[PDB]
Order: sequence, then C-alpha cells, then structure tokens
Amino acid sequence: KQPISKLTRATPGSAGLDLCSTSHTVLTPEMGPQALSTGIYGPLPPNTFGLILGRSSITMKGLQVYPGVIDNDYTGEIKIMAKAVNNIVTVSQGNRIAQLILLPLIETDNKVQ
Amino acid sequence: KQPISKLTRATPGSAGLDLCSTSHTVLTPEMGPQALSTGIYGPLPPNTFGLILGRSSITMKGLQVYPGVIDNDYTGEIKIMAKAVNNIVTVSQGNRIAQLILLPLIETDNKVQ
Amino acid sequence: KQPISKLTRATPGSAGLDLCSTSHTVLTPEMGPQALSTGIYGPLPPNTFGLILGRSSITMKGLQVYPGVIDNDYTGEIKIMAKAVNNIVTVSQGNRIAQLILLPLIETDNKVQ
Ligand SMILES: O=c1ccn([C@H]2C[C@H](O)[C@@H](COP(=O)(O)NP(=O)(O)OP(=O)(O)O)O2)c(=O)[nH]1
Ligand SMILES: O=c1ccn([C@H]2C[C@H](O)[C@@H](COP(=O)(O)NP(=O)(O)OP(=O)(O)O)O2)c(=O)[nH]1
Ligand SMILES: O=c1ccn([C@H]2C[C@H](O)[C@@H](COP(=O)(O)NP(=O)(O)OP(=O)(O)O)O2)c(=O)[nH]1
Ligand SMILES: [Mg+2]
Ligand SMILES: [Mg+2]
Ligand SMILES: [Mg+2]
Repeated sequence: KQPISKLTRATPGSAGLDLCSTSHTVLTPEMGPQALSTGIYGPLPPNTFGLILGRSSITMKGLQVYPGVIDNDYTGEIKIMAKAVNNIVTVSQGNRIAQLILLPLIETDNKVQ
Repeated sequence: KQPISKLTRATPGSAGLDLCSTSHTVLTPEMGPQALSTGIYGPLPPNTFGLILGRSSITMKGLQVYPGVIDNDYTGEIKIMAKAVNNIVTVSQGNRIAQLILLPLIETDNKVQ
Repeated sequence: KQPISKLTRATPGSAGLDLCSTSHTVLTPEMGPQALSTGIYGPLPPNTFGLILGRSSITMKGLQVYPGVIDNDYTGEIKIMAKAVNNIVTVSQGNRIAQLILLPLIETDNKVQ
C-alpha cells in the first residue's frame, strides 16, 4: 500500500495531487462507470478531507471522472470513478488520470446515522 | 420544512451530510437532468457554502449527480440534480442519493451583477 | 485580457463568480467535451485555488459543465469544459454558463513531478 504522501504535484502551484492508473484500462461508453485502482490509500492529513476530480487534459480527451469525496479517516484504496463519454478511451498503466484536492473539514453538530 | 441540522453523517469522520429522496423516482437516460426534492432547506452556517455531490455507491450504480453549489444564504429547498447514465435507475423513497459538503466562504471585492 | 476581479456575483451571498461565453456556441451530444473561451485570466488571490462548476439553471437545460480545477498561479485563460447532455444546446454570447468558486489552498510536503 502507498500513502498520499507519495503523490506528486505537476508544479509547486498545482492545487491537485495527481493520481495514476495501476492497470491498463480500456473503456467504452456502454460500460458506464468503472472504479479504477490507484494503489494509493487514505487517510488524509488531520482536519482535511479530499475531492477526486478529473485532469482537464483527460476530460477533454473524453474520459469523465465523476467527482468523489474522500473522508478524513478513510483507510481503503482511493479509486477513480470514470466513464468513457462517447468514444472508446484507452488508459495506459501509470498515466495520470485524476487529481486529489485537499479541503478543510468543517465540524458541525450533525448526528451520525 | 427541515433545516440542514437534521441531516446525518454516515460515520463521525464522513465529510458529507447525506441527502435522501422524498419521492420514489425512476430515471431513464433519455430523460436528461432531473431535480429531485429532498425536503431539506438552506441556509447554511455562517461563513460557509455547500457543494452537492454524488455518493460513490450511487454513482457506481449509474445515477450521476451533477455537482451543485448551495449559497450561504439560500433559504429554498436543496434539490439534487441527477441523471441516469446509460441504464434505467430506480430511487426508492428515503434512499440516500447525494451528500452535502460544507466549505469556507471566501470574501472578495467582486461586485454584484 | 481580463482578470478575475472583473467577475460578478449574482447576489452578495452567492458563492460563485459567474463566467460568460465570449462566443456563440452550439453543442450537440456527439461533439463531446468542448473548451469554451471566457476571456478571463488567472491568477487567483494569494493562498487560494479555484473550482469551475456549472450553474444549476444551465445544468438543468442540458449543458453539463465538467468540474475544473484552477491552480493558484495559473495565468492563462479560464476555459469552461462543457458538453451537451442529450439534446442540442445553444449558448448565446455573454450568457452566464458556469461559476468560479474560490477555496483555500492547503500546503503539504508532497514533491513536484
Ligand atoms: O471517487 C471516490 C469516491 C469515494 N471513494 C472512497 C473514499 C470515501 O471516503 C469512501 C466513501 O465515499 P462516499 O461517502 O461518497 N460513498 P458512500 O456514501 O456510497 O459509502 P459510505 O456509506 O461508506 O459513506 O469511498 C473513493 O475511493 N473514490
Ligand atoms: O444542486 C443544486 C444546485 C443549486 N441549488 C440551489 C441552491 C443555490 O444557492 C441555488 C443557486 O445555484 P446556482 O448559482 O448554481 N444556480 P443559478 O446561477 O442558475 O441561479 P442564480 O442566478 O439564482 O444564482 O440553487 C440546489 O438546490 N441544488
Ligand atoms: O475547467 C478548467 C480546468 C482547468 N483549466 C486550466 C486552469 C488550471 O490551472 C489548468 C490545469 O488544470 P489541470 O491540472 O486540471 N489540467 P492537466 O493536469 O491536464 O494539466 P497540467 O499537467 O498542466 O497540470 O488548466 C481551465 O481553464 N478550466
Ligand atoms: Mg494538472
Ligand atoms: Mg457516504
Ligand atoms: Mg448563480
């Protein structure tokens, strides 16, 4: 397992930490949403949570990443939820296909289910 | 009307406050975007705004939630904008179909329209 | 070029800064993702980054905006990544078709690629 500290930024001013595919994946529109493995695991820094979003270059090439929330204390594998929009898309292993953005976790008095 | 204080978290560390359907809704891809009623109303805590996002389990079952912004002082009903991706989707009344995340509202000098 | 200080809010409590189309654009579903020009340029205020999101009224009329990240130090043109969902959509020049939300940029020790 690899932790989020292993992710890299494109540039010092990049908001997102890039996430790569651990497998070669081919997606077609009729497949619908697929969960792609990253080999990167939570949890996140104290008092933060995450959002998974598409990289703009990847979105423009027709692979939609559905926004995902990563809880502060999630310790499982971060997966990228993705769909080929209207053409066949091919994801080569190790290609950066999404990004993790970190956001402050606001506390409230809402109850637990 | 019910306020956001009535929403619950799945777990103490969950970033999102879950939102449920007040009606049974069936969606087909050819319907396009539909606004689903939640019976939950703004406004949000001081100095915060909201984002509405899909739950990952729901996204994976083919119901796309389009990200929505909830203004700090919105006092209307929070609706979930949703679309069946490529199969028929059925939403039973009371099923959790989206989540509200709270974020800090940054002040700027931008003018009002 | 116009900076983000030129954008307006719908109301004092609106979370997003609205973004308009500089061109008339017609989109069909088979076109897939298109990058629409706004004539608005980064960079963003110190210690912030941006998210580009759809306006709810626009989403409901069948134009999907794919969420986009705007880095703090991006100095290029902010483009709106958009797709017609399942009908033909027409965007008249100057119509507000997305919004920019500003978020705190969290610093980490992650390395640069
Ligand atoms: O894109 C994503 C979204 C979520 N996740 C993981 C991390 C997150 O903390 C966890 C739960 O996310 P959601 O609350 O969106 N899913 P859901 O509500 O269906 O599951 P749960 O009931 O456990 O909260 O799923 C991903 O790995 N990728
Ligand atoms: O998913 C959503 C998105 C928005 N909303 C409500 C809350 C928000 O404050 C309000 C306005 O959101 P937008 O600014 O995204 N919509 P739009 O720009 O079309 O309307 P307005 O001109 O009033 O700002 O709509 C929802 O209930 N669900
Ligand atoms: O909707 C968007 C998304 C991004 N952008 C611009 C601003 C942002 O700082 C820049 C890079 O965004 P991403 O990191 O999402 N794209 P990508 O990873 O493909 O390019 P790079 O490798 O340069 O980071 O693209 C837009 O103008 N509109
Ligand atoms: Mg990038
Ligand atoms: Mg959940
Ligand atoms: Mg608005």
